[PDB]
Amino acid sequence: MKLKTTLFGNVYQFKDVKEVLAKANELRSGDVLAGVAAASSQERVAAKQVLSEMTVADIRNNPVIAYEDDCVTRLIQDDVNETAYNQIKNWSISELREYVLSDETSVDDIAFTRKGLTSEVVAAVAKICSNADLIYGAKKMPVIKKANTTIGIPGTFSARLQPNDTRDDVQSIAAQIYEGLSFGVGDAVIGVNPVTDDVENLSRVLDTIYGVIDKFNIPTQGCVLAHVTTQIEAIRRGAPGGLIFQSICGSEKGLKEFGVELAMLDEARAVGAEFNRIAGENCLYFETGQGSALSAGANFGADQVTMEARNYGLARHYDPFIVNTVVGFIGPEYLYNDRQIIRAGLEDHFMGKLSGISMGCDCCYTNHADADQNLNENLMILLATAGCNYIMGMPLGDDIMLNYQTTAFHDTATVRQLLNLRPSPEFERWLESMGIMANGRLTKRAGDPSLFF
Amino acid sequence: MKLKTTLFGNVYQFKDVKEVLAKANELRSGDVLAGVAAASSQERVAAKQVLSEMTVADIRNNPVIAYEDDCVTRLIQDDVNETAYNQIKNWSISELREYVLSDETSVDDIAFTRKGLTSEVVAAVAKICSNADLIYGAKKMPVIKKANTTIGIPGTFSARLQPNDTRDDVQSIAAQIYEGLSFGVGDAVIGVNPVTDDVENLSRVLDTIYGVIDKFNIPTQGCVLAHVTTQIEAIRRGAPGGLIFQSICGSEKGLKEFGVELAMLDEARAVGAEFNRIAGENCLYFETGQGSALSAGANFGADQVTMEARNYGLARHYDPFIVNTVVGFIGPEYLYNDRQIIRAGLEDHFMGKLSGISMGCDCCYTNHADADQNLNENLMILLATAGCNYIMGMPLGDDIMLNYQTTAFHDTATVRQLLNLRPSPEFERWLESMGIMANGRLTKRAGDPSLFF
Amino acid sequence: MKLKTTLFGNVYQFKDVKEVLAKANELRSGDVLAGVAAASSQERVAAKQVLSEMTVADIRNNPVIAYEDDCVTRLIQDDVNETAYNQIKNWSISELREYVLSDETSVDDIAFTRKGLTSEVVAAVAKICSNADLIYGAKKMPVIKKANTTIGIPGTFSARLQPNDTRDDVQSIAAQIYEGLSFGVGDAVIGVNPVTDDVENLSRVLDTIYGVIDKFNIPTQGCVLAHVTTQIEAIRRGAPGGLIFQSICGSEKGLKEFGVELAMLDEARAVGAEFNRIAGENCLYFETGQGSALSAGANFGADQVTMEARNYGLARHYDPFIVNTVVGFIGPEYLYNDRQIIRAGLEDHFMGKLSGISMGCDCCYTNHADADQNLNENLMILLATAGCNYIMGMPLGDDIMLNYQTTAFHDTATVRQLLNLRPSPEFERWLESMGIMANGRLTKRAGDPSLFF
Amino acid sequence: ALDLGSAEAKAWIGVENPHRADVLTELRRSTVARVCTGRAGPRPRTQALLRFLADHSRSKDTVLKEVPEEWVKAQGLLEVRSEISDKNLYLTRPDMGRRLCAEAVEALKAQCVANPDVQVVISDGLSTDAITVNYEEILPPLMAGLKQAGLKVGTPFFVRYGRVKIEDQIGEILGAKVVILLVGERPGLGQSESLSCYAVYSPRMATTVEADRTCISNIHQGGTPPVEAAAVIVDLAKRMLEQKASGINMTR
Ligand code: B12
Ligand code: NA
Ligand code: NA
Repeated sequence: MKLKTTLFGNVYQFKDVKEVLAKANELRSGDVLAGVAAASSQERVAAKQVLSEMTVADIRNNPVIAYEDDCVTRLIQDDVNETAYNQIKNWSISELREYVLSDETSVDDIAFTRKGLTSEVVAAVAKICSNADLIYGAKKMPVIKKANTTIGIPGTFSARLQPNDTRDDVQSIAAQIYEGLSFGVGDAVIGVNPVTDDVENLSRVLDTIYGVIDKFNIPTQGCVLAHVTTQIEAIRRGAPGGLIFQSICGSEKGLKEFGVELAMLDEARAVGAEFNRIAGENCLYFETGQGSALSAGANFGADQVTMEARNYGLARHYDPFIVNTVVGFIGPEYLYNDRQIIRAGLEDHFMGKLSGISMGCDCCYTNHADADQNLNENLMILLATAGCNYIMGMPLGDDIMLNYQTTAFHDTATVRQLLNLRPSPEFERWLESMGIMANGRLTKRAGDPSLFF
Repeated sequence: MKLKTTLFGNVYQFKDVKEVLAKANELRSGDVLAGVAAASSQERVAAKQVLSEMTVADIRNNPVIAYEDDCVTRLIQDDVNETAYNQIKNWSISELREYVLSDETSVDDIAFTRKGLTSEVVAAVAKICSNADLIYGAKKMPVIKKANTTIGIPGTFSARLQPNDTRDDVQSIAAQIYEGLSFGVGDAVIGVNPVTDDVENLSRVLDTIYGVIDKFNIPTQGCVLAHVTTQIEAIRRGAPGGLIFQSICGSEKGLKEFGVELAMLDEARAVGAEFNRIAGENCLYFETGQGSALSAGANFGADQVTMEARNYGLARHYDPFIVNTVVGFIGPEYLYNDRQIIRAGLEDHFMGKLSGISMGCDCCYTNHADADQNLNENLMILLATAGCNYIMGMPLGDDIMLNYQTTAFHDTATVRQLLNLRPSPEFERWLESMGIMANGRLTKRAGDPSLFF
Repeated sequence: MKLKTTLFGNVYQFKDVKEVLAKANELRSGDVLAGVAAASSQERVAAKQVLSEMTVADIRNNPVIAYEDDCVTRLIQDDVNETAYNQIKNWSISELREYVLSDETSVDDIAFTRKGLTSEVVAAVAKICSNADLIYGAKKMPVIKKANTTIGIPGTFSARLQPNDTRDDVQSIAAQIYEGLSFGVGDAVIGVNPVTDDVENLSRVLDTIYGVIDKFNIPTQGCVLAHVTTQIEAIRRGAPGGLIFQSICGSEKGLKEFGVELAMLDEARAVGAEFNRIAGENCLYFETGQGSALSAGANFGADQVTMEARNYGLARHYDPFIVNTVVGFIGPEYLYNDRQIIRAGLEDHFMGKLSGISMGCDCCYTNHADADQNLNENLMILLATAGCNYIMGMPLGDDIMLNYQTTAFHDTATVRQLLNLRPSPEFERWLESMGIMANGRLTKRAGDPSLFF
Repeated sequence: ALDLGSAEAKAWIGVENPHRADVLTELRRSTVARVCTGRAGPRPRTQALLRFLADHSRSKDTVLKEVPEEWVKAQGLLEVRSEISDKNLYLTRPDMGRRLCAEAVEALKAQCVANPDVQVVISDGLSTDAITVNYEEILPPLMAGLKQAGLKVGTPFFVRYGRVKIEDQIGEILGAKVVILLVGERPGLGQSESLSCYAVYSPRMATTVEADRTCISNIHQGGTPPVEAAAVIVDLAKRMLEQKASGINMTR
């Protein structure tokens, strides 16, 4: 280990791997808040070069929370293919970056190589990547899963129907579902964040979602995004199980903040296998995002990019159908503006794909962040070129109860027709038979929720 | 017309079309400097709504500099197809936006409709477009021209080789040419901005460019980007004529600032037809960019988006092979940061394509602007999805001489392989014969200027 | 210059380039009438060899009417790319013939090379070409233009609807239009030669044509083939402008015979740009044919093939949408029989394509020529293999007021289905939606003008 | 181990399996452009990206960099400023950079010699380094050029926060027949010492356009040497007074 270079004659010294990981980040508001950011542009570049010259072994053997003290660290470390690790352990992070980006590196090459990574090493690669590096790197690392739809095939682009309501009103949820489907949204999942966290309400919202699914024989899956214990409860007691959701955090302390034990996610897998209406082998759904560990007190002096990578190492253990970052869900204190939210979105998606999870992005912002809808549209298109597995859909992107702006139903149809991308093949076939889609494109009759009536 | 709307109970009044056009702009530092920007987000939206409800006739019949006072206004107005105009003159700008964006509007529909437009109307549509509107709208309006390459075919993506040197040293120009061609850059043009402005030096720079072109039988064209008069002088006296370049401005006073008469561009067309080594029918090359009229004292109270649209109306008269905005060429006083430069890039490109010119973009920034290379990489990819005809290439994007950062040779290869786009078909054939490209992708021994030796 | 060879021991001497051009022609009745023909077969071959050994400079620098005395000569000479000319000026006509015919010569090679030609040089190449030379040579020189249809794409074949009537009766014109469209004729133009040359009648005939076009939303264009001044008058006063027509002749004296000044064709271009209902950039329509200069007193001792080539050099200046020779329009005094009319048709089309105009042919004969309908069918098929851009269509080819026989509506459908050629792509799409065409072929319902009722 | 600002970092060949590596070195020698750095797929190599990022961090500082008032005083120069107060306002307001402040006008009438044939103005503009590196090389032989055989020479003076059009107002107030402005053009990625000369015959605020100016650009040690450029600008000034013309109105 060098923890040291000289830049324009000036010696830059850092204390540990954790500080080098933190200060190599592009400027964001969360790293300044965490106290972990570079003091200058020159120290940023010095941290980047130190990181680049550090080896895979250097980063692997210094996780940001230690093995003994953290079950997520344990889970990440114990999932390593040590044969894959031993092949690459004396690679520099510079060499690993160039390996990932190389056109002579195949999907099958990275398939084995990523098994020798930990999340800290995944983070380290992203930190010395430019924006086009993150986009091209992610594009050449497809991850494909299957529920009742197949997601993540190159040339395809999926979307979550997010039909949220302030009262969980079943007419208002159904209204937004019919609108979303008319734009070809919902092949990732039809997924409601409920107001109330109880079995009767969970089951009623699931009955509404699956009422629509069963009437029109839609190849998709439903989800209610309450706490994982309440989902399991509802499904055991006979509510239709589709995807099972949990928000996750990249430390044990962060999971405790969220009220999650790892054995709940074990249980969710087993409940999925017994109960859930899923043709394929993946039925889990996680959401993540930069800032959450820092909110929780639970980052332990580590930056939010490294902590967010540790989400993906956690998620990978459970082989979910879908994961998305919710990239600007929280506010300006972690990511301040357009530039920071785009960069985070590209980082999050690259790191997800490098970790080998089915990685999408809620391209989003809040009204107290320095941000508008043109940022969502910038980011969703960049990420779609990166082969982002899915985004969200809401009516014009206005969430009326989560109080933020995500992407429109329009935006998925736009991305698909702009970039010549198709839905999930199962869902596309359904859209064609409904008269909503022809040759990847919305028909004249599309965009009209009254088609279903 | 109405110069007036009520928004949340408050009346928003504007003085004229010119003010409505200006305040409808997304926030940029140039409109604030010009004194013409909206005072708030609310007055911006009110301006947008007033603009959207104004007719095509309202904006056609109020150009921002008057017919009798301005030769660019005269050129724009006299080029109108009045039959196409009369069909659309009572359309609102809201209706024209929706017409442009509609999937039931074909390339051939817009081909006739755009002949009824003036530049101010073209500006008016862009001003009420979102970022995804600008990208999708531009994409469904391809513009194809032909020199020794064909540019602008959907599924293709071209690049100017820009081999600039601080002394016009012929070894340094040559070195940058060989590097560019090895990445597949140069199908738009091989185009030097010269230090000295001067027939001996122009001919020597052109001899260097065409030395490489003739040795390897390259389907492309050379250009030297001195003032149009010295180009014409040099070509008349027997230097190789490829593309003939001029920087243009969207008013008569702006052209006088640049030392340009309209009859010089007539002459450049005539000299092209007599002298120039061009197989196709297009041989002119213009560059543009927001802020230039405001710099010249020549915007006449108009915003820089409306002025930039008028560049394209001027350009369209001369049916050039290529035009690009040089989007962040000048600095922060006209476009301050990432978000403003992206927005302007998308505006400029959309407006060019709506004006029916072969529109590209120098995705660029300066070092006194709030900007870095990740912005260039953000913008080049967004614009490539919009079907941007071409960008620049320089070695890592570093201009050693014009003192700014544009896109890398890398970046064109990245865009093409990310988005499954090819070069100009003639240039692609050459790259395949050289062993630089197979199936749209750089071969192993590409990226290496020593291939040519 | 040699003006001299020896053939079988016998010395053949000619006075000038003009005599060599004249006597190298294949035997036709017009050259004998002009007094310019070879006296024997041996002198024909001797003239051919002298011509073949003469250089491009020899022919260029001796036009058949001099620069000072003739505005068409001036127009042809002043349109030369001198750089293209200087490359080829020391080529023999033999070498230029072999260059044109070579499979190693591309479309883009000839694109530049033809710009260094004049019409006399174009004529000289054709004179030493065999019939298969003229056909294969023309086939590998496609010329593509666009009005509301694209014409001249390889693999396509277009047709003029020629719905002429003895009284300009609007029911009889409409009848022939409906019949023509049912056979897939009219993608070049729907074009009436009127009886009476006045604005009210011109406008009424245009209203009838565009009545049909607008009702069925046909991608095509209308034309009334009166004198160009009367067309301009009608269109200014608010008649629908499609294509603007003029018959042309290859000398200034010939234009004066026709009542044409060049500034009328300038005006027609500008009137097109202001008024005309045309999506693409080409809106002019010329007709030509061998014999017209000789009729006018206006050939100045030059043969009719050289004079007809000068039509195409004139036409090329104005970049028309379409040109056709009207190959046997006049009578036996210029082209006597089947063999002469076929040869002229092949010459005319080759020379048009070499001149870079969108060249078709009215394959036709008169009742006082030694000719019948089997000649029309011979020639139309040969020219279709040569990639003739369009022919005429009339009901069985019987023109009831111009008193000659052109090609049937049947003949375009025959050629298309024989040779696997399609209409203009825009027009083909319209035919498919009308149920007239499937896969390039007439449906069962086609050939029936009552389909439109 | 490598400093990214070193000559070894600048000379780095990154091309992985070269067709001809002796050509590669002599191509790298031929230019200051970032050639021959190779690729990883279609993307830049890591060291090339790192050195780019290092050079940009250095470039950002040079736009905010200001010369000491004391350095201007040590050159024997009058310091005057524009309407601009500070570096941050300079970057956003070019219109104020194009006008002398009220105290600047009165200082020029006080302290400078009246109706010169040739007036040299020097301004930091957008790069201080372009002035500070180049000054002693360019300015003495420029002054000794215009004096020795020739003319009524103005006294040279610094304008802080100057944009190019300010030389029209300087021409009007001082009565100058030729105004030469030596000014810092905007900083490149890997250099900051690029000076331009902007020079104009007999300017007027109402009437002078940009094309009326002659530009001599890229004056530094990696461009046209400041000593060599000094004799260029003198010869330009002599031609300007002969022809009574500048910019596009000049012959040849
Ligand atoms: C930025 C820039 C521009 C901008 C200027 C807008 C602005 N507000 O900055 C735009 C895009 C408008 C521009 C246009 C052109 N430019 Co310029 N420009 C530059 C650049 C990169 C920076 C100059 C600078 O930093 N100035 C210093 C700052 C402090 O001055 P400023 O007050 O903020 O800006 C003023 C000057 O930049 C001036 N200016 C800019 N370009 C030119 C060109 C000429 C000939 C003149 C007299 C003045 C001039 O206009 C501004 C005042 O309104 C230089 C390259 C370089 N490395 O210097 C080329 C450069 C000066 N440009 C050049 C040329 C030729 C042109 C054009 C004539 C191109 C063309 N063929 O039409 C046009 C027309 C210029 C005009 N007459 O107005 C050449 C000059 C060659 C010469 N020795 O004559 C240069 C050196 C680049 C090159 N090709 O080598 N340019
Ligand atoms: Na934005
Ligand atoms: Na016959």
